Order: sequence, then structure tokens, then C-alpha cells
Amino acid sequence: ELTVQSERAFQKQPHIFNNPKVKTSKRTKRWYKNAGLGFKTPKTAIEGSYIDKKCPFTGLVSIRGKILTGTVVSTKMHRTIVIRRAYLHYIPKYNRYEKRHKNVPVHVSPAFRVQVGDIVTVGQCRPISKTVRFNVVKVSAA
Amino acid sequence: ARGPKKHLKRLAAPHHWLLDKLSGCYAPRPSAGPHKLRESLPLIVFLRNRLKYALNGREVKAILMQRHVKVDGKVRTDTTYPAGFMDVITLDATNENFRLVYDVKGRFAVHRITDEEASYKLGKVKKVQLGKKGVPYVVTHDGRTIRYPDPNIKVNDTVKIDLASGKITDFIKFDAGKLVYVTGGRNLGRIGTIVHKERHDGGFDLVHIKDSLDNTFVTRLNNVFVIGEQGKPYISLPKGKGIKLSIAEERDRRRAQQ
Amino acid sequence: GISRDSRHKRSATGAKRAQFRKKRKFELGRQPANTKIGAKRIHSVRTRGGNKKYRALRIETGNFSWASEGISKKTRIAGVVYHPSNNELVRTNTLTKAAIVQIDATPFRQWFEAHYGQTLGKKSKNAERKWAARAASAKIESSVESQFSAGRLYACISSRPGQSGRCDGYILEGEELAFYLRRLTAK
Amino acid sequence: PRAPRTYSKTYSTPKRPYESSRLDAELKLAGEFGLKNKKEIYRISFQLSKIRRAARDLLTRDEKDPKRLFEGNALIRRLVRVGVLSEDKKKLDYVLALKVEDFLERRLQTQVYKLGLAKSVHHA
RNA sequence: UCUUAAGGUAGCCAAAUGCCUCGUCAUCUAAUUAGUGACGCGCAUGAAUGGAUUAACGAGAUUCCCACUGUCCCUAUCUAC
RNA sequence: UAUCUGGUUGAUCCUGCCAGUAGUCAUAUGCUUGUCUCAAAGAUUAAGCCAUGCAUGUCUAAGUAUAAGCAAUUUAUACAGUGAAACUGCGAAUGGCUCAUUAAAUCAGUUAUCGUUUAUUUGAUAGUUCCUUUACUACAUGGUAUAACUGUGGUAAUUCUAGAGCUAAUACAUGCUUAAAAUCUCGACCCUUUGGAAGAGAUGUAUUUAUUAGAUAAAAAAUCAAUGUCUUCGGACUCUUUGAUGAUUCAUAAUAACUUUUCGAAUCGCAUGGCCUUGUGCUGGCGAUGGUUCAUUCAAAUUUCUGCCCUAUCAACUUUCGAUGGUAGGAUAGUGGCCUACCAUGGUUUCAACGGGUAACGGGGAAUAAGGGUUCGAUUCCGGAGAGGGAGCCUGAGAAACGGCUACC
RNA sequence: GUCGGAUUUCCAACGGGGCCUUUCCUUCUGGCUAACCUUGAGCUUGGCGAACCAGGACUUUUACUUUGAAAAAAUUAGAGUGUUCAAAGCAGGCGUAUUGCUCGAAUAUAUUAGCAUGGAAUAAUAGAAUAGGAC
RNA sequence: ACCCACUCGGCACCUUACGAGAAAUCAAAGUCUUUGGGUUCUGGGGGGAGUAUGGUCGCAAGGCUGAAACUUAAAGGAAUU
RNA sequence: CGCCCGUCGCUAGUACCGAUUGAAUGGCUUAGUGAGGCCUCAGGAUCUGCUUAGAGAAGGGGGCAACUCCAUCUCAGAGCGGAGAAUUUGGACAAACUUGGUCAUUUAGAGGAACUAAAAGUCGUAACAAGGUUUCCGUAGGUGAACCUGCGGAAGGAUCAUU
RNA sequence: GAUUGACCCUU
Repeated sequence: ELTVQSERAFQKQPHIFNNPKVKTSKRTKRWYKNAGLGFKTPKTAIEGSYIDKKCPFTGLVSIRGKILTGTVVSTKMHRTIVIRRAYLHYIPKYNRYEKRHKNVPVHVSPAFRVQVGDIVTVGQCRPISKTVRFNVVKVSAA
Repeated sequence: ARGPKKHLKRLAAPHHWLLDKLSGCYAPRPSAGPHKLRESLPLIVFLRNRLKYALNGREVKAILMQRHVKVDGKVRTDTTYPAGFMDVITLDATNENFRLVYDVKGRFAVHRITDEEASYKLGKVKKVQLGKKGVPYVVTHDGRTIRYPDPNIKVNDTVKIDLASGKITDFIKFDAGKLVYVTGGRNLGRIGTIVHKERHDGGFDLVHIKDSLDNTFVTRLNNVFVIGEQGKPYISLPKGKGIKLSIAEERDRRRAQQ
Repeated sequence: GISRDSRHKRSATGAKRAQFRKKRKFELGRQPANTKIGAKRIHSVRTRGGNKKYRALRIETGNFSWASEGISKKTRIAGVVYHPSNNELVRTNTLTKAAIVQIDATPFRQWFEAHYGQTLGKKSKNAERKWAARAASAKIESSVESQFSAGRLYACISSRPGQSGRCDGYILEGEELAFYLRRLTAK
Repeated sequence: PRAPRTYSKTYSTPKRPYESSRLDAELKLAGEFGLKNKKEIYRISFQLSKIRRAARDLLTRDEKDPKRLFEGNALIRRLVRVGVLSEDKKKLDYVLALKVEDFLERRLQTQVYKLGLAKSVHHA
């Protein structure tokens, strides 16, 4: 995302009005927020130029409910990625487990740069698309 | 489906009504009111089973519409009016006042009090907001809204209200070293003298609660309910003082005072 | 007859879900407003729990806000010029949210003359003093002056005519202007 | 509609239908205690197995367990209420080894013959 | 055993080869000496006098179906010579 | 009740099954059948078809009664009715029944609505307004007519029904009485630069379009384009709070401030206490609900996380434009490809996707063990679905309702 | 010592709270003023924090394993209970008998899952190596 | 190059049982009711039947995968007299 | 003097194949039709109200006779809000149907081919002994039938053995 | 190493 106005519509945060009258430093305003639950807002989200109405910090979504983590398996989707959640399912009769997994798709804000294999944690929000319901809050792998 | 239910089957009512699963296919469904469906005791069951003053439903309705009963100082001529917890049921006939509180084991017990005590009631606030006309108000556990509360009353504190007017007679804050009454879970009916609480950023705060006998448990914040300061309580408690003495002790004291 | 559930859609894996329920009252949809210009006509629809919804059809006048000047007035619309959703909407001159329309700007010109006293395009001493005091801040930029001389202001509608029956909007100023005007002149 | 009324069986048939020794024992027991059917023996053996299972499951728990102490106290209390266990011996051997003979000889029909009110078991 | 050396094997069939014959059964039709599939003591099928099968091809013979229509019901009109 | 027995051989040890044995709130059937209690009972095949009879209608002291319905009281000619009916209300969306469909679908436990609606219920009362504006009108008060009451419409008919003499609305629009502080403004003047007396419109939310009070933790330096509290020009700026949660554009109000204007009581019952410049006037209580509306709840809808039987004689599946996410919009009560325009082959998959089957509704849950448990769960409780099958919708808080309507076999 | 709840020299043992053994219970700023440098002739005015709160930070990640809503309703045995005993439901019981009073209907959670909590054995890609490692 | 101690890795052999097994026999077929080192494949009475059918490979012969209906009280394993 | 195998013959049953563009049921459909309800520009009733000029009529009024006949009810022409029941402009939901593309699904079928059974059928004698050619495996060919033969293999052999 | 093929009834 090199250009923030590459789309037909004008990408702008709702209700964030910048007065043209003054001509000083920081002539444009950006709205962020504290996502809560101890997750620190990255300086990239603080000072970026993207809009991403679905961002946890600079967007209108509120993070509440489940907090999950996993390694990303696919990043080829715009502003959203899929993480792999590996877990062991217990089976009483045989008294042992089996490797199971669930691919959950989550929304990645432009504040974070992630790549395949990175472990990220996500927090539940309102339904963002047909399948996405979680937003990334931290990248924990290099 | 297609609309809110009006019937209530037996074996679907809350167990703490101490109903009999036979002798009837239905149970008296509490109506919408001040308390929840599950944590309420309808006047029908209160007058037919707790008090036996009315033998059946026709007599229950006869009493209520004959206007011998006032709940929270108001008659509430409804056969299954939801009478929950901390509320006072006054009967001018026999001049007898009850406070609906859980017993030691979590069943709404008969708790006779005098007129002085039945004047008021305690209630934990549910939230503090700024309603219409910019008026600050608190919504309590009873469904009551109190207008123009003092700025220092916050969430989980309780208010003692005279039940006659809108005046805020008294309140108890929430802090370490405060007596509570646990309403919900295994410990429905125990007295607290709390020590501290765990925050657990995210939801479902809990408090650690040690009774008089140094027996300590955990109970959720939404399940806790303070009813006074350390030592003297703001209301009177029923027989046994709600301490959950184990069943061996139960048989011990029964065989003692048989 | 339009429905609004997900049970009619293929599963996230691509599986064809089976028919579970009949279409449900609580997940219905309704026909698009496709509200237009001229001869204001509002139709009321009764929804879940009353909650009257004003479906706009052929609206005429709307309430537009100049946020910088902190003003708002009723004004008739001259037609749409660009739509992020669809150019067919622009051709049909239909009204939706976030649509760019033209306005005749006459009430805004009158407000400017009454509140500042600066001429556009081509007396008591006290009122003159008040105007001179409010003055020296009438030089925002050149495109606003050019548009006001042209007598047609570009503004985007922020309301939902098919939801409320009102085509309320706000005039473009700043980066949205510098974006939409270059989009229109880019051919 | 109405809540169901729970009903439970009170007896159990032997796993082997024809055991000569078991048939001799049951016939002798019923003849000496005046029973009309082997269903009475089956019922008493059923309750005996029930209480023996209860005792074994009680001994399962660790010593000085509150549930073990309470439940054993209740079981021994009912056993001494029916009057079979010693009033001065808490040794529990009788508890682990109650007998069908004990249960029938405690039963009412033989009580009359024991105290001497009918002088015959069948007359009782 | 006899004529005359051997007795028709594998296959195929009322077959372009079966008289009896419009064979018998099934199917196709409202109705079928037609068609196809079976059955074979087959007048008189049959193995380079080649047997059986076979994709593709065929101005080859045959049956049915869809489309189409003056073949027909049942004819009428027009043009050129 | 941690148990075995008979059958291959002339006989013998064995894997190995057959049979026996004992249970089944599993069913059927045969013979028999005297007492005490609760008793399942057209589930299995046909969620096949149904004659009939019934199963949702209902009012108080408190909406309308002037019915050729009824018996009528009296030291009041100062207002006691009951009431077969029919209009406005409310319910009929609860019950009850059946498993047909449905195998990440229902469902179970746990989450979330900071992503939404919610009739009744409870606590709570709504003074800011004549939007042609010191009068274009009734506030000891309104305007409109189908419902009742009397002949007629079709044959074998039905919960079919029309134009007349009438009637109040709680059936439907417009309207009003509060001279209780105050901001934004239009404007006679001294001829600016501490300025000031005169007359009138907005101040509730339904659209959320602009800033905010909506902060939050320490010491020195002054000339501004646009002056506040201040008053001994050398007397200071400290008071700029109207908020809990982890998180917000969350929770009031002001300089802008719209509309076809649901509304801001043109409502019914019950014993008259007090004021008089003496009226069929003035002041004062106990009871019922539409309606700005704000909070668990009866609720509903979406909604996390994990978990479902058989099958690979199902290995690749998802498509011109939904199968993929993003941007904007519409529709919803609300989020969301639920759908529309452009942008990729994005998403799932041997950790079994997709497909097929189920004589599969799911769960709570019978029958055994301190652990082998294998089946079954149509069925008394909870969540679903359906009312012959599909589809569509009105009213309604709530329905895709089928004992409600609109269309075939 | 009370005609078997009576525990001092109790020297026969312990997860966990503290000390030495190279072996500490997270910054830096504060409010009660943080396990205390501070004798008022006999429950204290300032050195250091986490055993509540403030903000950046880490149980890099688990699996695992005791403690509380977790299978909303009857069961599992019951202090007790005569429906003819019993299956069963939760009844029931006692007066100086004209009065009247009252115990009680709780205890196991039916796999896996999500929560908070103590623990470190049992299995590590992760650190810092051609130093874009730590104060 | 042979001869002798003798390690190591192979093909195998030689007498009770430590043990195993139904036995024949086996230094593995042992360390398995005193039952768990890791892992793959296969079997669940005899037949029907390695058949039918559907795939798949093959020029074909056939290979791999692979049933049910139905029938059946034995069929089998060690040679004890 | 045991046992035993296969063809052939008799009887019944079972499943399999099978021409029949076989047929009957429910899912999605390239394409083409399409009922009903729902959203949308427009034609038609009626009672309501303000006004200065045109008729028939229940006391013609300032000199009671040429001039205003009194909102008192009646009649066409000037301006507007409550029914958008005959279509449809554009639509959407979407009931009801074809030649063709599947479900181990169900089901008819002339005929074909195999398997299964019981006390006494015919022909041979293939196996069990060195079963009289050791048996058996794979493969190929042949033959009334078991089976025979070639090639390679095994011992489960009739050899655990050569100096 | 020839020709010896066959033999209907029960634990």
C-alpha cells in the first residue's frame, strides 16, 4: 500500500476533520485509540498515513472476547491473513491425543508487517467479513 | 420461537423454589419485573409454600386482589409478581414483614423483621450513567433508578434506601475489609468479610471471601453483594447466620437439639 | 422476498450448505430506494417494532454543511457528478450516501455576505466594525472562490436517503476536494 | 407432560439358572423362613449386594475422608437401627459380611416365631 | 457300431444363408409379414471355399426418434416460357 | 455378579466359531391372568389419507350501552344497575403434537453485542412551544362516519352480505393557557480603540453533518492578527472537572440547526375537604394506558472457542457476477459478499476438504465398572425444525403463523 | 488435670514464607506514606515498591498437572421420613392437649473446550557466531 | 603362508531348559495376565470368492483394489494309539 | 472292504449379467417460459373550507311604486390534503415444466451364466501310502471329467547324511 | 519303479 488514495473513494477516517485555516506542523489529524488489554499501540499505527477502517487502533472496531495466537500460513490476501492454530485433541478411549488444527482468518492492519511463518496474536472483534472475526494485535516472530 | 414464552414447565423452574415435581405439570412463571426470572420468588409460591397462608392458586389470587399484601411497600396485585432478593413483603394483616434472603444453603427463606427494618432495603448498584436531561443516575440490582446520586458512589457499591422516597439514606462502598453476602454459585447464602479481589483485566473479576471460621473461597464480582461494614450488618440474617456448616455438623446439631 | 442470511451461501471451505430453515422474517431485505431529484416524495415503511423508516424517492432539497465555516443550510441539488460505487448511478443521477452532488450555493452565498461582507466572483458603523473584525480570514484557497463564482458547489451526501428520507451532506474542502477534482478532470 | 415417577427393580435372578447347590440353599432358606417365592430371596440378596457395594465404595476412599466417615456412619447407623450390628463393636466385619440368613432372621415373619406369638413359621 | 476318412470344434444365426415361416418369447406401435434383442436338431451356419468381433469411413441396404415440411387431409394462388 | 458350559476326534491339547447362559424404563407374539400404587401406550412401516364432535377467545368501579333484554328502589325531583350483543384494546406467535429435513448444519459447555432490536414489566411524569410570529380560532372545549337499531339480494349453499333516518372515541388530523436567570443577533448616538439604556426568533428527541467541556502526575524567558477574571497601571491569575470499565467517534449540552410536522394526556371511574368582591365559579386527594423516553429481565437475532456416525468402490473442491478479501453503496434492527461497480486465482484440503450414505433431529439421559464399557436415546426436561411440499406476504412488540391469508400436484 | 476433643523436653518426615551457600519476590515517578537508619522519666516527622492502582514489560510457546460458575432439570448414599412394609415421592414431629412451636428438601459433576491460580519434572525450533549481542 | 591366544561384522551349526509354545519346536518363535522400547503391514469360523460390480494399470493374458445375497457346524493346527 | 475329486443327470433356492434411447421417484443446471405477493412515474368516487361579479324560491327592506331582495336552501365554470381496487415504466422474491449432465439409491425384463443342498444316479479314479507318474505354487497350452504336459520354484518330501 | 480300477447304511 504505497498510496492511500489508490481507490475510487476518498479514504478518510470518519468524523476526523482537519481545519485548513491553520498552516503549522502536523497540518493533518490522525485518530488512534488504546486497543486495551495491555496491547501497546505501535508507533506505526500512531503516525501512519493509512486509513484501514478495520484497524484495532486507527479503526472503528473494538477488540473484545477471545484472544488467540498462531503462526500465519497465508498472507496473499489484502489486509487479512490466515493463521494456523495447532492443538491436540484428547481421545479418552485410547487415552492419547491427535494433532488437529484450525485455519482461522484474521484481519491484519497496515500497522503490522507480517510474513509467512510469523507468530501473531489476535483479538476477537465484530464480524469483519464472511469469515474474518479477529484482528491482529502483535507480531512475535522474525 | 416466534415470541416470548408464557408457560413454565415443572423441572424447568429454578431448583431453589423447593417445588414438588409431582402434583402439577406446570410451575408459576415469574413475569417481567424488578428481578430476573431465575433468581426470583413469585408471590404465588411464596404465599402457597413458604407461608401456607393460601392453599392453592385461587386463594393466592384472592389474597393479592383482596389487597392484603404489599411488596416493597406497594401492593403489586400480581399472582406471579417476581419477588426476588433483598425485597420486603409487608402484610398489614398479621402485621408481619418478611425480607426475601437466601438461607444458609441458598433457598429463599422466611425472614420476619419489624417495621423499622422493613422500612428500608439494600441494593447493589448495577451502573452509573448520565441519563436524560443530563441527570446522573444509578441503576441498581432491583431495577430501581436513583436520581442525582453523590459522585462518590461507584459500581459494586450498595445503597440503603428508605423505600418511601427518593432520598439516598445511606450507602456502603466497595473495598478490602467489607462484609458481603454472596449471591450465586455454590456459595449462595454465605457472609463474607472480604479480604481482597483479583482484577484479571478482560472480564470476570473475582473476590476472595473468608467466613468467620477461616473458611476461604473465591466468588465472582458479579456474584458478590455487600450488605454492610465489618462487624455489624445493615440487615438482620435468618437462623444459622448462613455459614455453610458441613453435613456432619448438620447431623451433629440436629441430634444435639432434636 | 429478499433474504439476508448466510445459510443460503456456500461454506467458507466451498461446501454447499443444505436447506435448513425457510426464509425468516427477522432476516429479510427490501428493495433499493433509488431516490432521485425533484418532486420530493417520501414513503414510510413499518419495520420491526414500529421504527418508521423513511424511504426517499425523488427527493428535492437537502441540508448541507460547510464544516470549516461551521454553517448548515437547506439547498436544492443540481445532480451527481462522481460515485465511488458505480458510474451507472452517476448516469442515472440517483442519490445514495457518499455520492458527490452539485448545489446552487445561493444560501451559502447569502450567509457569506451577511456574516463576513466580502464579495464573491465579480451601512451601520458598528456592523461595519463587526464585519472588519471577522474579516482577514476570507482567503482559504482559490478553488472555493472559483466554485462560488461558478455558483455550483461540490458536496458529498453523508446521509442515507433510503433509510431516513433526508439527503443531508457536507461540502468538500481540503484533501477530499484536491482528490475528487483531479479525479473529475482526469480523463 | 407431568414429571416421570421413577421406579426401580428390587431383585436379581442368578446368572446360572440351574445350580444344584444354590437351589438346595435357596429352597432350604425359604422353607425354614416361610417364603412363597424365590423372588423374596432375590430381593434380599439384591439389597445385600447393594449395601456390600456401598461399603466397598466407602472403603475405596482414603482413611479420614469426610465423605467416607459420614457415609459409613450413616450405613452403620441404619444397620444398627435395623439391629444387626453390635451395639459396642465398631469393627465393621459384620458390615462387610452381612448375610441373607441375617436379613431373613431379622425380617418380620420370622420375628413372630422367634418371640413366640404363633409357634409356627407358616402359621405366623 | 456302419457308410466313406472324419464326424461341425470355437464361434454365429429365421443373418444378405431357415422351406416349414408372418418360427417362439421379449421389446418397439393404438395396431407391425417390418426393426432390434433372445432362443436354436441350423430344409441347407461355421472357421484364409476364412469364423467371430470391430473404432473410423460409406452418393451401399434397413428400422426407429427429434426437427422440418403441400408427401398427404385438400387443395388454392402467383411468376417466366 | 473380575465366573463360564456343550459341539470337530478312537481318544488328546489348541487358535476358532456355533450353541448354550444372564440383562434390556427394546419390541412383538403364544398360553395363562386373583389383589395394592404410579402407570408407557399409532415412535418404528405411511411427516399416508381423513367423516364427524371439540381444542382461543376474553372486560372491570375504572374506553363506547339511548338494545320494542331484564326486576326497579323514593324525610334527594342535587348524577347506585344487571346485562343475550357489537365497535376500540389485548391475546390468539403461549399451549399441545411430530421427527420429515438437517452430519460444523442443529446441539452442548463457554463467549460477545464497544454489532442489534425488545409489546406488556419494573424504577422512573414531558413547562423552553403561536416556525405568516403583541391575534387567522372553542379551553366553566373540539372536527369527520362506517359500527348498533326496521323490509329486500342467490339456489340445494358458506364465518358472503348495499346504496338509507342517527350516534362520543382510547377509529383519524390541527390546536392551546408557565409575566422563573440567561447566548447568538438586527440597531436612534457621541465620530473608534474600560463603551453603554432601547423592541423580537432557538434552547426534547426521532438526520446523528462541524469543535468541545469530554484533559488527568515537576522549576525559570517575552515583543502577537484577534483583550478575560481583574480595579491602591508597579494589588495575582492559581478556580478552567459534568464520568465507572481494559478498550472507544461511549454517556449531556452549546455557535449550525432540517422535514411530508408518531408525540409533549381536545383520555375514564371513587368519598366533594377549603376560597370567596356569592359562580351551576376558584383550590385539594385515591385508582387505569397508548405516548421523548433511559436500565438486569420475560425475550429474540447474530455471534466466538472446542467437540458429531459410516464411507477414498468420494482426492482434489470452491466459477461467466460471490468461491476469495478490499474499497464505496443499498438492505437490515443491527455487523457481515446478504447483494451491486473495480481490483486476485484468492479460500479449504491426507491433521481427510469436497462428495455419497444414515432404517441421523441434537443434548440432558436406561441398562456396566473404583478402569474393558457397547449399544440406544422418536418419546415426560432444554434447544431445533415443521403443520402435505415449495414459495410470498398482511397485521402485529413478536409470525414467513398455515385451527392467518395469496398461488399446483 | 474432663468418672475416649485434654498435645510440653514435642529431637521418627514435609510441597510453600524468609537467610548463607557465585543461587533477588519486574522500570522510574505517589498518594495510606513500601516487612521499618529514627526509647515519647515505663502501636513514631524522608534511605529501598509490587504481598491493591497509574503507564510503556515479560510467564518469547506450549503440552502437563491440585484449587471456584463448568453436564440448566430427576439420579450417586442420605441428618430423617410408615405410600398396607416396599417400589415411591419429601414428607414430617412434639404441647400443663384452651395455647402453639418447628428441623428440613445440601453434599458427585457425566470426556474434550474456554476461564483464574501454584508448580516445575517430563519434550524445544528462540536467543549471541561470517555479533545489525546486554547494562 | 600356515599354527595358537583371541576382539569386531557375517552364513550357519551343536545337549536339558533360564524362558516360550497347543505342540512340532524356537537363543528366538525368549525378556508377553509380573501384560507398554519405536514403528509399518495384515487377520477375525468354513465356503460362496479372489467371485460380482465400480474404478484403475495392461496389447492381451491378466495385475491391484474388492463385496454382498446365500449356504454352513465344523473347516483347520501337533501326529498320541 | 477306508477316504475322496470333478464333469454329466434330476429338484429347489439365491444373487449376478441382460436388448428394452427400460421405467418411477428427490438434489444442482447450461438455456427458455413463468402464477401469486412486495418496491416503484401516471388515468377515476366522496364528504370537508375560504371568496368580489351568472338562476328557482317559506315577511321587498332608507320617498312602503323605475334602484341592494336578505350565507336561507338550491346549480355549471376559478385554487388544494384521506382510496393510488382496470395497467404496469423499471424491478426483485419466486412457486410450476424439456432434449441433455448423478446419487453402492428403488424397480420390470425375454434370455444367459454361476453358486449353494439332502440316504442310497452315471463315467472315470485326481488327492490322502512313494495313493501306485511325490505333492504343491506361478504361468502357458491342451483335454468328457477329474486332470495332463512344458518352464521356473517350494518341501508343507519319500533325503536334515558321504570321505 | 508294468498291468492291483472300484466297493450305496448310524456314536
